[PDB]
Amino acid sequence: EIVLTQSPATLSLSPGERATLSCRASQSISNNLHWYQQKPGQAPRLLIYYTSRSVSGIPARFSGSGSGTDFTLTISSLEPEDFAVYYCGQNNEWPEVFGGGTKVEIKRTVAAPSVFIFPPSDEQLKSGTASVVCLLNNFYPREAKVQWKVDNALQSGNSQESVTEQDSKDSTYSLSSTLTLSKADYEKHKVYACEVTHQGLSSPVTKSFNRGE
Amino acid sequence: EIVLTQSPATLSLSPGERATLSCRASQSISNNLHWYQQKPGQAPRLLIYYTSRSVSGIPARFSGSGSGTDFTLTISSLEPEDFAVYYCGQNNEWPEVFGGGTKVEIKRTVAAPSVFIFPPSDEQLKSGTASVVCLLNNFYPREAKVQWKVDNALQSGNSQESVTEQDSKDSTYSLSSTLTLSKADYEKHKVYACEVTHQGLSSPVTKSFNRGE
Amino acid sequence: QVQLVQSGAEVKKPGASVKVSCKASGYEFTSYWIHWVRQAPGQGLEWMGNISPNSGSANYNEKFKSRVTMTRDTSTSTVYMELSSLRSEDTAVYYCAREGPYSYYPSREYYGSDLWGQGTLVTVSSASTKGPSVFPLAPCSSESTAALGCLVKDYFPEPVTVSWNSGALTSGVHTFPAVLQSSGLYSLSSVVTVPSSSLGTKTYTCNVDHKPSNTKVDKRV
Amino acid sequence: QVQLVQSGAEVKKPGASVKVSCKASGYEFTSYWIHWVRQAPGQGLEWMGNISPNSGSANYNEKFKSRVTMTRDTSTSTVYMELSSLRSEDTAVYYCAREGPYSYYPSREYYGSDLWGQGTLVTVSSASTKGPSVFPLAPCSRSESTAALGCLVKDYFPEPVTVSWNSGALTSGVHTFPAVLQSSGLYSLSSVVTVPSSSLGTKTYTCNVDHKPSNTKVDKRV
Amino acid sequence: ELRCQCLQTLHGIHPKNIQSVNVKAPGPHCAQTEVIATLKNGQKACLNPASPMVKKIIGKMLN
Amino acid sequence: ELRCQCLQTLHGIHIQSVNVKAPGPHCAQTEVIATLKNGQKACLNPASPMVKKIIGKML
Repeated sequence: EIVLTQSPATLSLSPGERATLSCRASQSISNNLHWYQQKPGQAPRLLIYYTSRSVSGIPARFSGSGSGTDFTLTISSLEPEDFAVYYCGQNNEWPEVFGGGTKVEIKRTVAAPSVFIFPPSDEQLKSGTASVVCLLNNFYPREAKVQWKVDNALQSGNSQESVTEQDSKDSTYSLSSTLTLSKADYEKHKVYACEVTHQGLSSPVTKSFNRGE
Repeated sequence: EIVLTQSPATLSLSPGERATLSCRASQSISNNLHWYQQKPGQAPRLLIYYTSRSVSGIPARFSGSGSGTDFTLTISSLEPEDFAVYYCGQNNEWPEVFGGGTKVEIKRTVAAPSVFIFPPSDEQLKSGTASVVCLLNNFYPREAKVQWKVDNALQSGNSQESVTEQDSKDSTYSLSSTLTLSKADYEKHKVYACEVTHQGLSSPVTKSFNRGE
Repeated sequence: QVQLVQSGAEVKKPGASVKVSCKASGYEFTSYWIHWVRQAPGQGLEWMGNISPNSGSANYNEKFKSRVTMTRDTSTSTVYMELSSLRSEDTAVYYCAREGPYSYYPSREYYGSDLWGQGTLVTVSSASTKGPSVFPLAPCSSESTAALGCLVKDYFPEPVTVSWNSGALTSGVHTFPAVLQSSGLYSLSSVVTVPSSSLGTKTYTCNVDHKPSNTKVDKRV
Repeated sequence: QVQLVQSGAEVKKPGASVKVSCKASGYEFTSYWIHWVRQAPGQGLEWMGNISPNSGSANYNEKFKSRVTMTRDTSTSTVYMELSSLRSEDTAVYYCAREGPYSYYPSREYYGSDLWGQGTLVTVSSASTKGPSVFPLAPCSRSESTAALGCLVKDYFPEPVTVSWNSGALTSGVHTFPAVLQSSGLYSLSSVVTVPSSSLGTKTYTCNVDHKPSNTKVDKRV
Repeated sequence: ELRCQCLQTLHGIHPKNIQSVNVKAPGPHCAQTEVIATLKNGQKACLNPASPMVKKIIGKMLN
Repeated sequence: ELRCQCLQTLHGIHIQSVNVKAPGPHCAQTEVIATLKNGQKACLNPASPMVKKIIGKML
């Protein structure tokens, strides 16, 4: 079957700049390659059909091109409403196949995260579980590493992280990591730390507390 | 319909030399172009089929090539038995079409014709007709112009020409032109001339006689 | 009006079946192919198959062939997608999309999927409706700004809404996307960044609403 | 033996019809297409059409469609070409040729016409058998070093005429020209010889003419 | 060749204008049968494989 | 496409595509060309019973 490979996974640019997106088919799909835009909470919106043809209601800044196996989507000058996910989709053969997507993110200066740690509440501890939350507030770029350490032992498989969508006013991201333990496991240790690694920080930052202090 | 154009019409070369023949199709005939040889008094003989493929009984010196709309026949080193007519024939579509042909002639130096004029015989004149014959003996190249003049009046429609095959030993051609008149027309004039124009002659040569002299 | 209107959100148990509908409007129903494309949460787009509105002849992805059935009802100008033997992996937003117009003339130059429905979320879970448990997020022990929050844990299904000070506090708020736990229940956290000075004086309350279980909670942190 | 053997030369009158045959030998008759290609005197090759030696389904050039009919006889492994409403312009050598082998497998790539028959000359003329009149070709006066002498072989039908000099002893310097067709419908050729001027009077020069169709044998000292 | 070439079919195809007819059996790209008629006009049109006039025209062509 | 494709027809064999080509401006005989699943192409007898069986099983 056909595999459409989009490149790069993420594109960081400012309004007014030119955006160039790649889609490489595993084998020939003639010129039956289409381009779609997707905003959070909405259905994909067709931009360009049959490699380079125009779509009713789609602004002129959008254009496409392609040379047999390699396709390109060009956005002449970025408007604020252009920051979104873009897919390429083939319909030459069945099954129809789509690429992995390219996220077009607003470029901004590097901003270090403000890091906060929260112990579990006594009301939670009474129920038999302990959730320890670490917050990374308003940072740029998106790439960030959170490492939980329980009595200096590195943790894994017992945490889940969540990231906000890029902020409308300051173009940063925020992240929360939650380490879930049983009261039994939680009560067997003292030091609970959250180590944060980001480009904005000159060496990693740790936030900790001691159980019952 | 398809038109195959052979070039040149005539190719003048010596034994041992390499022969290169062209065939240009009016539109695509894919690779369904075939090469044939024809000797005087014989049927065409297939040399190369489907642009470059080999034919049973055909010597190695023969090869073909082509680029969809342009084709070539190559004879590596000419043997005496290779001097003949060559046709290209398309069978991609119907009707099958052949080119005009290319004659591969033995090359030799320019040789001026030896010109002779013959009056009609009295035995012929007695029967009511007069044939005046003009001969162009052993000349090279083939191109030659004969002009009959009866009392300095240029003639037309009343002559026929015949040419021999290139001579086996000296590689020249010979030509005869015959002027036919009725005895009535013949008897009304005195000067009967034959003007010969050839590359080998520095200005035209005239041979004449006066009726009854 | 030129539209593709789909059926509402569905919560199904593993092994069960879902039937999603797509109602065509304001155009020649037989002139366009209708595709079914699904999007798993945080993933790409996957084509499941299509149907010819006229004939009802359907074409399926070999991955879904054995479990999927597409049908049409010309009288209602509606198409259906029936997915069987539901697995966790089938949790996705299901979209219907039109490709054309086309007629009896075969072509080699195809149009794109120019019109999509609003989508149908289908949730495959063995879990039952359950309201959350709200917990405060308060620091252990002053460094200019402080972070405070609410942990909204163990609810099913999505969504939960979170406001601060009954909507008066919007600036500096970060309500995180929910995470699915190994228990089959959801969990989210909402945080606020406030000045250290304000603590003790200014009050900070998170207002939690889980409409499926009819759980409304106010928690001062 | 792998062969395509054709019927003999034909002389037909304008408006009449000719039926040429082509007998296949030493191969699978059914495996090759048979074409009919004609060559007018001194001209190129013209395709007239073909026939499938299985079905007898024939394909024709639109130029000849209305006057031509191709048929086959599987029992004799022979193909036929019938041309109607004959005109002077139909005077040509008619060849049959095979293209293949081909089976029940179609292909976008074709073979060439690898085997041709010996050809059939078809002459379209209102004329009848007639022997020539031979005339000497002698110069007006006596000269130069070399002299040219010849024989004019006029008004015969059909072709050919044979010409030798001194009963075959004189071959060097001889030029027997191709025959020409006159407006009368009769042929005419000339044979010449270049000899030394000194030899005239002493050495004899005699042309030997033979027109086998009319049984005309002539010897003429010039 | 790699998907269903026909969405719709034609009603009244004149058999005296059809140059050829192609019958595509169900394949790994189209689970249906498709009947495509090439006209003398060069144009291509689709016909229903189950239709009686279609099964007749095709049958008349084999003779 | 621009001449006759079928000189001879299959004797006794076993599907995918069958093109029924009526005589036209380039060919004078009816040609039944079968494209197999195997990819291979074959010439079949239009009056044959196995042919009339296949063009129908497909229909």
